[PDB]
Amino acid sequence: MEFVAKLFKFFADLLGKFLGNN
Amino acid sequence: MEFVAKLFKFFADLLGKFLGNN
Amino acid sequence: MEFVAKLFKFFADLLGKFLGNN
Amino acid sequence: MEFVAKLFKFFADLLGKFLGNN
Amino acid sequence: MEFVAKLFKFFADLLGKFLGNN
Amino acid sequence: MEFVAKLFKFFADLLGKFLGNN
Amino acid sequence: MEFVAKLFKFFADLLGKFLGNN
Amino acid sequence: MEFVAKLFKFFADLLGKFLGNN
Amino acid sequence: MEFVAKLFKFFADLLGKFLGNN
Amino acid sequence: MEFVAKLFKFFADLLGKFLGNN
Amino acid sequence: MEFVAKLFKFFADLLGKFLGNN
Amino acid sequence: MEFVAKLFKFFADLLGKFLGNN
Amino acid sequence: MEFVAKLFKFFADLLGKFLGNN
Amino acid sequence: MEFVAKLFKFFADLLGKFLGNN
Amino acid sequence: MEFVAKLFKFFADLLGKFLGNN
Amino acid sequence: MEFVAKLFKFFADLLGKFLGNN
Amino acid sequence: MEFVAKLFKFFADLLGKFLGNN
Amino acid sequence: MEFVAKLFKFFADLLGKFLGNN
Repeated sequence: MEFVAKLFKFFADLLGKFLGNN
Repeated sequence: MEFVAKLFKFFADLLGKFLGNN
Repeated sequence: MEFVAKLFKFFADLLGKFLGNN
Repeated sequence: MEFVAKLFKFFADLLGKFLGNN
Repeated sequence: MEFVAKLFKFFADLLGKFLGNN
Repeated sequence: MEFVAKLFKFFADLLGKFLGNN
Repeated sequence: MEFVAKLFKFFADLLGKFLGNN
Repeated sequence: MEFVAKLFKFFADLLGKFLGNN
Repeated sequence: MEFVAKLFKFFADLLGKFLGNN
Repeated sequence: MEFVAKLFKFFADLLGKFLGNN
Repeated sequence: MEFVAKLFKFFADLLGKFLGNN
Repeated sequence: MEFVAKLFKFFADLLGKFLGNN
Repeated sequence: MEFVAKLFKFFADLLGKFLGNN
Repeated sequence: MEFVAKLFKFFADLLGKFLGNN
Repeated sequence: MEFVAKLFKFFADLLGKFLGNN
Repeated sequence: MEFVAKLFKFFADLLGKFLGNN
Repeated sequence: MEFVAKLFKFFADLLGKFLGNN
Repeated sequence: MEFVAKLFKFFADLLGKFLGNN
């Protein structure tokens, strides 16, 4: 995975830890 | 997928996490 | 500004960052 | 699909997410 | 401006960004 | 399909999404 | 301006963008 | 079909969408 | 102006855009 | 069909859409 | 002007656009 | 049919649409 | 002017456009 | 600033750190 | 500053220590 | 694992020790 | 300073002792 | 294990002796 995608995914995952995905 | 499409899709997906698709 | 206009403007601005306006 | 068609379709789809197609 | 006019204008403007007006 | 026809059809279709065809 | 006139004018203007008026 | 005929038919069809043919 | 006159004038004007008046 | 006949027929048909033939 | 006269005049004028009056 | 006859017939037919033949 | 006279005059004028009066 | 706008701005800013704005 | 913003800023700052801001 | 990923993971793990993952 | 911030700062400072800040 | 990892682990373990891991 390209670095900008990895970086974007880190932050979206980090937010998902707080707000959930389900 | 071309970068502008990937970028557009990221933001539409991100909004969909808040407002839903169904 | 109404939300659909704001959303449309975000994406047109985002494309403009890549392709320019001048 | 040609770029202008793809761009037009993105925005018509984006509006359809708010206002529906049925 | 009425919504259908605003929508029509958005798309005509968007095309004008690619093909010009002058 | 020729571009002017495609463009005309896009806008007539877009109006039809609001006002219907039946 | 009545809606059918406005609609007719939109399409005649749109064609004029391609073929000109002068 | 010749262009002037196609153009004439577009506008007569467009009016028919509002006023009907039956 | 009565509607049939307006409609007739639209089409005669539209033809005049292609074939001229002078 | 010759152009003047086609043009005449268009307008007579257009009037017939409003006033009928039967 | 009475409608039949107006209709007759429209068609005579329309022919005059093609064949002239002088 | 000669043009003057065709022209005469058009106008006599056009009047007949209003006043009838029977 | 009486209608039959007006009708007669229309056709005599129409012929005069083709064959002249001088 | 509304949360979705703040979130969108974070990611557009983050991309701008890599690709620039000038 | 809200916790999610503080957390996001920590990680963006941490990356900036490696990749720079100028 | 690349160093920036390892560093990011350390801090996300450290926070998870306080706030949990379930 | 809140404990999680103090803990985060300790580790970022500790790394800075090895890799520097300038 | 690399020295910075060993050092980080020492301090995280030391804190875990006070605050626990379960």
